[PDB]
Amino acid sequence: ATIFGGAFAFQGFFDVAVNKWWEEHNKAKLWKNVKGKFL
Amino acid sequence: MTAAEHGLHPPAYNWPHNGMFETFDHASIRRGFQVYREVCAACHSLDRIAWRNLVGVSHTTSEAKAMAEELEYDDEPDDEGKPRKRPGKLADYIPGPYENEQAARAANQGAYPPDLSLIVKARHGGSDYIFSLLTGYPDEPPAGVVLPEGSNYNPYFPGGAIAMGRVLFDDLVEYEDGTPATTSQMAKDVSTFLNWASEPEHDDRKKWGLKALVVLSSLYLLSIWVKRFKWTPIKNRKFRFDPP
Amino acid sequence: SSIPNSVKIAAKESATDLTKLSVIINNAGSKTGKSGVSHLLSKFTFLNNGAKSALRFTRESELLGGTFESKVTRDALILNTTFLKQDLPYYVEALGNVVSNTQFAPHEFNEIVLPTANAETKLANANPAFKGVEKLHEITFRRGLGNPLFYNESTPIKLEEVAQFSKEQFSGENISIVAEGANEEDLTKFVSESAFCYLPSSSSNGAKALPTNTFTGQEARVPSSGASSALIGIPVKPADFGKYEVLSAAIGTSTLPSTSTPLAQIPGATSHLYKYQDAGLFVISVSGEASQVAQGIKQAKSVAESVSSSALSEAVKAAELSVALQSTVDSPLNVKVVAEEAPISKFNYVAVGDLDVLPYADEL
Amino acid sequence: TYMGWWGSLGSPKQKYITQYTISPYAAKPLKGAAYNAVFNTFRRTKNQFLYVAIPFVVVWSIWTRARDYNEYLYTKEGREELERV
Amino acid sequence: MPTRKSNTYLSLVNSYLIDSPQPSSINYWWNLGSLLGLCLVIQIASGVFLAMHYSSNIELAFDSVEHIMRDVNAGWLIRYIHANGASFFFICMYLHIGKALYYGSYKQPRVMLWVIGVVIFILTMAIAFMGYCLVYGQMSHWGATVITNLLSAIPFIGNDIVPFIWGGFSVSNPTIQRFFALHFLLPFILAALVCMHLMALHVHGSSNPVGITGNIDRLPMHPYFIFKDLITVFVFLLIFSLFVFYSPNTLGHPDNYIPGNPMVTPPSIVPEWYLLPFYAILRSIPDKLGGVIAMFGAILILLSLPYTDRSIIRGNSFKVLSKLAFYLFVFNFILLGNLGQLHVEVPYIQLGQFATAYYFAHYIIVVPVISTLENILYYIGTQ
Amino acid sequence: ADPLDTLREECTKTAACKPFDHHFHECIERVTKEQEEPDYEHKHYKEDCIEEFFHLQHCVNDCVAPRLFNRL
Amino acid sequence: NYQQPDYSSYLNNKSGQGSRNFTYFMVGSMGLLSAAGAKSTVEAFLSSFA
Amino acid sequence: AASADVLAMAKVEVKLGAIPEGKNVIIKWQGKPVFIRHRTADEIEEANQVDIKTLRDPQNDADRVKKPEWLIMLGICTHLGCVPIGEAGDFGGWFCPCHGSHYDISGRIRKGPAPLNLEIPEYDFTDDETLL
Amino acid sequence: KYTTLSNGVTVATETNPAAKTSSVGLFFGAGSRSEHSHSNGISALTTNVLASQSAKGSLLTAKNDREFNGIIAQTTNDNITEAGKLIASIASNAVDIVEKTDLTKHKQYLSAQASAVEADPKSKVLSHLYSSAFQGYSLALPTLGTTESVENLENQDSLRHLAKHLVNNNTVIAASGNFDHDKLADAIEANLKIAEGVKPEIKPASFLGSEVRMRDDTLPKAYISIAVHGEGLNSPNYYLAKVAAAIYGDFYLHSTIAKFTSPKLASIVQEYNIVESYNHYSKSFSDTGIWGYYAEIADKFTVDDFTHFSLKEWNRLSISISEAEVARAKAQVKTALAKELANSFAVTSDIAEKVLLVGHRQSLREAFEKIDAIKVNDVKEWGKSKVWDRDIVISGTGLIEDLLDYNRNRNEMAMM
Amino acid sequence: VQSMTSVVKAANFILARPTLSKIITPLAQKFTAYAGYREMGLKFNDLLLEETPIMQTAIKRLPSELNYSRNFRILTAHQLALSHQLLPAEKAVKPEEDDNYLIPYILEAEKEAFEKAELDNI
Ligand code: HEC
Ligand code: HEM
Ligand code: HEM
Ligand code: FES
Repeated sequence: ATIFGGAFAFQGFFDVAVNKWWEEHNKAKLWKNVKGKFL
Repeated sequence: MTAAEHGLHPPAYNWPHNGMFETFDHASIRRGFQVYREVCAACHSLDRIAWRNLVGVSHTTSEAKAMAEELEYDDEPDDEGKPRKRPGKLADYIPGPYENEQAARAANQGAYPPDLSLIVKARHGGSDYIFSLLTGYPDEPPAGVVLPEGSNYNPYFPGGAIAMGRVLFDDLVEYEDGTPATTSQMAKDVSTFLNWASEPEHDDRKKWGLKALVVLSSLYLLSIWVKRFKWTPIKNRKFRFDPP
Repeated sequence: SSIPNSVKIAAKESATDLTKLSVIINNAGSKTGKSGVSHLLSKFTFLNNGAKSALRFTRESELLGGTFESKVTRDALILNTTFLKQDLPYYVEALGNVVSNTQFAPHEFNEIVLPTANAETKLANANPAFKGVEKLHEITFRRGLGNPLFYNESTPIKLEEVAQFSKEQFSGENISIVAEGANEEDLTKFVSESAFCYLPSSSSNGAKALPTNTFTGQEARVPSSGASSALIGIPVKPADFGKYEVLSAAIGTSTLPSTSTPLAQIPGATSHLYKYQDAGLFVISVSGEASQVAQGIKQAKSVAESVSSSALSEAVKAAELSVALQSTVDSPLNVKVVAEEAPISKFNYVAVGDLDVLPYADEL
Repeated sequence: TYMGWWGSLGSPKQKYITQYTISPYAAKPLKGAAYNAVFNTFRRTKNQFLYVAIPFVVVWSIWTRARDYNEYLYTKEGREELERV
Repeated sequence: MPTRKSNTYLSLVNSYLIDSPQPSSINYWWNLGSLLGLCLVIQIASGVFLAMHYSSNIELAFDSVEHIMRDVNAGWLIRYIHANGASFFFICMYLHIGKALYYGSYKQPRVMLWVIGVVIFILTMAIAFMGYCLVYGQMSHWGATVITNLLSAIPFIGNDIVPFIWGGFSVSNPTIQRFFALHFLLPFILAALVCMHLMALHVHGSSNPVGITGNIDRLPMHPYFIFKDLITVFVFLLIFSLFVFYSPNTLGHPDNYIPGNPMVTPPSIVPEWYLLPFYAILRSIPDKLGGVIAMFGAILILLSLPYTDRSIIRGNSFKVLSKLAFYLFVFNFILLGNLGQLHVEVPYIQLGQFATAYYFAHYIIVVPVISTLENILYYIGTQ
Repeated sequence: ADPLDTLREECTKTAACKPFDHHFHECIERVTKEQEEPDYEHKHYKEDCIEEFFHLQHCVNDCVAPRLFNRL
Repeated sequence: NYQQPDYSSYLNNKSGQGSRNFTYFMVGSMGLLSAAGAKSTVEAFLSSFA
Repeated sequence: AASADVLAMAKVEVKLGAIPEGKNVIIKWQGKPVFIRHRTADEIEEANQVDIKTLRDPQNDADRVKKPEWLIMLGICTHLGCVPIGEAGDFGGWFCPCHGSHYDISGRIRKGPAPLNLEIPEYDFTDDETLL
Repeated sequence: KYTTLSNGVTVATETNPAAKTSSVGLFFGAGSRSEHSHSNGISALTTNVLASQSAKGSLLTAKNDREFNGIIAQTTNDNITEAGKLIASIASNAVDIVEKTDLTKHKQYLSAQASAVEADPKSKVLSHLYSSAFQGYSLALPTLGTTESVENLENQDSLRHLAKHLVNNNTVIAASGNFDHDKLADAIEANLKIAEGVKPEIKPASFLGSEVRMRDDTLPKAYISIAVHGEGLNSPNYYLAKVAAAIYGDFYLHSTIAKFTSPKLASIVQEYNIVESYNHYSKSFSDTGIWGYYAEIADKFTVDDFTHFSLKEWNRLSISISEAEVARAKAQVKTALAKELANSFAVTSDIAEKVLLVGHRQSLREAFEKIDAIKVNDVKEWGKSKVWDRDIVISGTGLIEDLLDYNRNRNEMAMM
Repeated sequence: VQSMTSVVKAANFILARPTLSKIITPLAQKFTAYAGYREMGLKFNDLLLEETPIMQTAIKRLPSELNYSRNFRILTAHQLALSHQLLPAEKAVKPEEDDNYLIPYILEAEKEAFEKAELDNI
């Protein structure tokens, strides 16, 4: 049905919004952003 | 119990990872792992952490692999039946300094330094406690208390007597990123690393939690609206009773 | 017009461009057979023909937009149809196959006829006025016209009786096709080429019409729940149909629902001259609360008599209007309304409801 | 039983009662949600407060007394009374 | 008839969800039942996904749990659910009992229903306790040990039943394995008991906050109280997420993360929070047999409640004194729960004895006395 | 110098922490006096300043906690 | 028949077919958010099978 | 019921030569401690002098110890299990650390929460070493 | 045929030589819709007072419709002209007749009628449905007023009503039968003398989806009615609305054809005998309408089943109606229109209603041509616009415990 | 549950004695006013536990007018609880309208039941 497909729209929207806000709020703490200092 | 028995309650330090939306300071995780290997590995096992767990958290895969080769592990004995050993690999768990609890107790005046892979989730104060424990040693034990031989006084330890004795001292470790190595800095780093080791899902857990709260809060508001809307006919009913 | 069967055909133009075709089986009404046969027969009319079943004929008719019903009257059994002018060749043919070769299957007698007939009887008798009128006909015309108009379980009827009453009736001399808004020549052609051509001229072993034998001075009482009703019935010769139509309209008639008439001044009162081929019954009825009806029927009796001949003459035009209204396609009426005085002293009386309250004939 | 299905719920013969209502899609949803959730909620809390407060006050007073006594017992001044118990 | 009535399966689903003639005046408290059912699913659902990774051997139970937390993909989520969801299951069950105690949902037409309720309660506690023993932490192991030692107080069979429970001479591998098996199982027995609960509910329907008969005004359930069920469910899930994702170990005890060691007893032994009240009662009575009997009575006296409640009016919503008594009872129950976690000390032993005394006095004195007094007061006031 | 020691030094000098430090120091003096007598080993109750130390450390922690990690 | 209660204040200000369209929007949004949450949960659980 | 493999292994023999002439050692029989010990000469004598009547518990050292110097005590310090601490309490024999209760050198519930003197197992000694 | 006399009044007549009887009536609009709560029923009372006058042999009757009122003097053809004069007189002396009238007796008559419409279950159900649907506006009021308001009417109220509404611009003389139109027009012109005045502004009305439940458990059945905002006499969908209604048509369980009626709903409700009877209707007022059904359910446990099935069959209106159903509905609507226009009394009432409320009357042949232009797609477009997912108004009288509250029935309007 | 026979027995035990009457009756009215059921339109007898054969018989033997008034009051109470609102003071049930209308019928039902029980144990 269209429920299955539509669920992807909302899931992806929230997932990308959070996975773009989180690595902005925490960019100073995550690994991928700190690894440069210790390399 | 007496205040001494329960142990002084550790305060609440504003850790970088307390709030609902902050991750671990992975810089602090790496520094804490450095302090661990440098100091704590003399006594503490920390078995449940495998080198693979460090890739993408505090060490690049190459560094974890290299740290793996630096150690020796027991392999399946050769086809001739003789024991054989291999350099460590990522899948291998970090090795403790003692072969068994008997050895650990023998080498520490009978005290058994607990495995640290769950020490943060296995203590009342959590991370704070560890910090308060590592920097809670007073230069002069409170007057009147007599400690059993080999024990050192730490108010945050239940009973007031802990076999550890202060370990973190100023400039004991040269951090890889040039961070100063004050005893408080080392204590914070070790506490953060041990908290990660006891809660490797912390960052993923809180991110999933944020997504779940967003979804469920929007959905709960929608449900509130839908219920009030579909109940408007009932809450707006008006009756009359007109008998003769 | 007529065909070799002697089936009369009457056709005349209509105002509302509907061919209100109707067939009037002259003496297949409730008077002819044993009590209630005509009702069941009327319920069998349109169900299963030798040409189209019920579920086919009804569906086709509804597609064509037409309506059809079968109503039982004490004189004749009427099969009414109503359809657009384009639709005559269909319905007429169907009507033929209704009079001839109607199936009368037992499963219809048990599933569609007896249940429906019982429901109609119960619904009609729930009205105290109609129960009173049936009793009035019973006690005024003891047989024939007094037969109950609807099937009642008190007189069991088996399918064979209804089938044998369809046969031995429905004959050519016994049916009169009447239409409104259909060319008489086209209708004659359709009837001649329909199944009506195959009906026998007369019934060989039935339809022995009996004399009317009007009885007066009688009375009856029929206890009933709910609303009560008191009725007064004057049997009248056909030649008197004019006198009483003027009388009824003078005091108030069901066909003319209007205030300001003497009978309309009392609650629930009405009058009506039921007209039949060989006799008629003038009924003055009152209905409602038993206490109200008790005085209402006496007031209505006093009103029917003591009606000024001047007002009776004034009511002639209203009576002519009422006759014109009644003369539908199915029930052709030819009554000359004269102002001649109409007596009431020969009345039958019937009471229904709270018999402890309703008066007896001796109180009028 | 004391509750039948919809046709016969066991309600006594009900009569003369007329129930009017308007459709949704034709009524203001959340008509007074904001004002009611404050004023009416405060009214309900005011009515029901004492029933929860008097038992709560009693139980929490007992608990506070017990807790303070226990804290006092385990101190350098409560040692003697702790021994006597 | 509509497909939702002609088909027997859909007919049942309709009778219970779509056309159940619920009363129109039920608060949000009546939603708790649905939540409980929801929780029963969650406990089962996450539960079935933990046994797929949990190894019941005593030498593997704790390591297996840590493998779930650390190694399985969403294993941390499944464990935190299965645990905090049990805590929330008991929160909702205590709220469902509190609602049934405040409103007279236990009175005449539903006494049978109430009985199943109590049984469910009892059964649930077992399940929860048993499941907790599966973690085989310090507190897990020593809770099992204390429980079995207390059950060793039965007059004659006590010395023999305990080895049958332990499957040995102390909490060991057989004990943990049988606890795992019975813990996987008993939730389905509880599902059957919940079905019986719903049948006993459907026979006479649900009560009202006003207590009076709802038959005069009953509403369907599909457009009404299903969308109220959604509010309650989403609030439940929102708080459940605030716990599972943020501070998931708040309700648990830290000592449970130390692998079980019979040779060292931890400083204090406490059940998981929701069993603390009864545990307190158990300690209030000195005799071990007395303690276990008193505890199981503290659970079973709910059965006596519908007969000790001599109230002519159903429910407390319109009763002054009975509301005070009910709230005092609730706060004493919370006080018992609090004393459960506190050490047996000078003031707390006497306070717990008094709290247990009043807890039982509620059912056997206060409810009958207060109900009779209020019946008389109602009649005298109206006259 | 590490921030933690300087924070403790600053806090213990605060007015709120002053009475606790006072009580703790005269407790130390009193316990030393008790240790001076030759019969100390025989005393059943040998006093100690654990409680005063705990009060002082709690009142100092309540001050250092919110500020410390701003220093690291 | 009789005088109905005055609903003037309760009546919505919005169009006849518009408010139901908005109701459709939010009911479908709730359904699809629930579907997304169920997808996330089911995927997380089944990932344990791997 | 106990399954042969669990049912056997109940004996759990532990060698007694290693313990100091006066010391407390812990043996894990039946998934519980069996705090054993060999009595010191002064301690054995001190107990003989101590009056059973003085203790609230109705027990005596002579009944508690089968073989004189070598005696067996179960690990739980208190009637409700308390992990046993060493050399603490009213007599300086053991501390019921779970509640901080006092356990005597006798092992009786000398002071605090425990109801009775520590339960004694089958302290059967065969020559040099013994089995609970 | 039309002729606007002096005074501006219009005489509209539909003469047919085949007419059995003739009729002529004066209608002056302003039925209950022109009243208000305090003075409701005054139009019916005034019309009854006028119609109670001496008939001079004719049959003088009152109309008392929702939006228009009038007095009709039925009479045989040759007498028509006399009747003409009669009504003209009755209306040129309307104020005098009202003044000289003792309204007591007429008020008990009107109260008896008002009780009648509140006892006949169908009349009560439909009156309540109209009241709730148009609640807040004058159109909600009963045609005949309520027993509480009738008793409170006085002569001055009727005089004010006549003065406001009995004016040339608001009155029409309708006639039918077999007579020369010019003769009747001339006879009325010489005798009609009514006050001048502007056509009163017709009060507004707007449909409001609502539910009213007069549950009387003492009745033997459940008399319910459900309808949506229909099509007024002005709307070009008028006949389209009638066709949509006839698609579902009538049904009486005990009728012989009950097992053979075409409509699908009839076949659906006979499987368990869900309903005893029902009839679909499209009531049309001047500018707004009510399109729906009335139903009587004997088994009190199957009201919900009937409502569910009927609303599902309505849902079919916008999706799956076949050319067979559309053709049947067209034919049945044409036949019903022709039946409604047979009696001269009905023709006169229809002429008055149309001329007063829409200004122009479409002949029956024009109506047939307009209906025959309907295709199935037009019916489905109308179903989408007016039936699919539109608010419904509900009414019920007895044993309606099983009639689930609004939301269930309303949601049934859009489920596939 | 307590029988209306016993409730009335106790109430008349109290009312007969002037001291207890004076002490209680003011408290009885105060308790019934604080009960808050009158603010929802309910009379006291509407609150009675209907779900018992005795009480079911009592309602089943009520007059028509009392039965319909009880139905309307119960429906009004349900609606008020549903909408979380109370009747204004002027519309609430006054103390004098709380007339104990259903008590006599319940007492008759209990009299019948008690006689049946006594005679079954004759
Ligand atoms: C050398 C030996 C070390 C070193 C280098 C560290 N620890 Fe610690 N540890 C040690 C002993 C002898 C003990 C016995 C504890 C006791 O007497 O009860 C411990 C214990 C701990 C604990 C337990 C705290 C508690 O149970 O309350 C923790 C936590 C701990 N150790 C952690 C720890 C950390 C973070 C270290 C950093 C370098 C560390 N230890 C060093 C002996 C030793
Ligand atoms: C109402 C029913 C149930 C309740 C209240 C419940 C509750 C609990 C609780 C509180 C725990 C403690 C876990 C911890 O503290 O870490 C637990 C453990 C456990 N439960 Fe459930 N449970 C229920 C049903 C089930 C079911 C049906 C299963 C099916 C497998 C199950 C499987 C488990 C497992 C495997 C554990 C081990 C815990 C772990 O390994 O982390 N439970 N249960
Ligand atoms: C998994 C656990 C349970 C489930 C799923 C369940 C199910 C339900 C449901 C669906 C309802 C209707 C909604 C409501 O009234 O809140 C209900 C009501 C009720 N619950 Fe439960 N129940 C459970 C446990 C219990 C327990 C343990 C008790 C008491 C010890 C109990 C007592 C009741 C009672 C008496 C009612 C009837 C309430 C009334 O009619 O007023 N339930 N239950
Ligand atoms: S410590 Fe021995 S009883 Fe708890």
